[PDB]
Amino acid sequence: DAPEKNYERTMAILQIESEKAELRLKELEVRRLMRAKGDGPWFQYPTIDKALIDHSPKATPDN
Amino acid sequence: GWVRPDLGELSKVTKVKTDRPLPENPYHSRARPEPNPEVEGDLKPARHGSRLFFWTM
Ligand SMILES: CCCCCCCCCCCCCCCCCC(=O)OC[C@H](COP(=O)([O-])OC[C@H](O)COP(=O)([O-])OC[C@H](COC(=O)CCCCCCCCCCCCCCCCC)OC(=O)CCCCCCCCCCCCCCCCC)OC(=O)CCCCCCCCCCCCCCCCC
Repeated sequence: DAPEKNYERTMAILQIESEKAELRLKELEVRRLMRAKGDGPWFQYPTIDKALIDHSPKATPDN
Repeated sequence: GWVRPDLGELSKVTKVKTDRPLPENPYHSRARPEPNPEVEGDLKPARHGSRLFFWTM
């Protein structure tokens, strides 16, 4: 191969791998923040559905 | 002149005209927490694949 070909192919390799490494670091930071705060879509552990609640007038009023 | 109610009448659900206001918060509840932000936007492919150590897809 030409030195030009090896050179610019190396530059394409380095761009792809440095982008993947920066995305992995951001992935770790996103996971840490979402586990710590619970405000993203990950680590959304379930709670009770409020659509199960009966809101009808019951037998006794103090409720 | 009072007429005794028939079978079924005293168990009816009646309507009541009042002058007191309807309670806006009968449970004395505070404000609910704001929900988590939803998903929006188109779903793009994963940038350079799985990014699992050496797999290019
Ligand atoms: C117009 C419409 C139609 C268009 C058609 C266009 C195509 C026309 C040709 C049609 C045929 C296409 C075939 C698939 C494309 C080439 C795939 C390829 O070589 O990937 C290179 C892949 C990465 O190299 P690359 O230079 O970065 O990529 C070049 C391409 O861009 C590769 O592209 P990529 O980067 O996008 O690839 C994605 C990713 C690229 O890979 C990666 O990102 C790296 C991770 C790969 C897996 C590493 C696992 C490590 C631990 C396990 C080690 C395995 C043990 C070794 C084998 C044991 C004995 C079988 O692949 C994978 O992750 C898939 C896993 C590997 C399977 C590859 C395909 C195998 C098909 C036949 C299987 C036969 C057995 C093969 C050996 C079994 C093990 C592979 O090479 C390796 O990982 C080396 C291992 C060997 C790969 C298999 C070679 C396929 C041809 C075998 C023929 C001879 C068989 C002899 C008999 C059986 C064995 C005894």
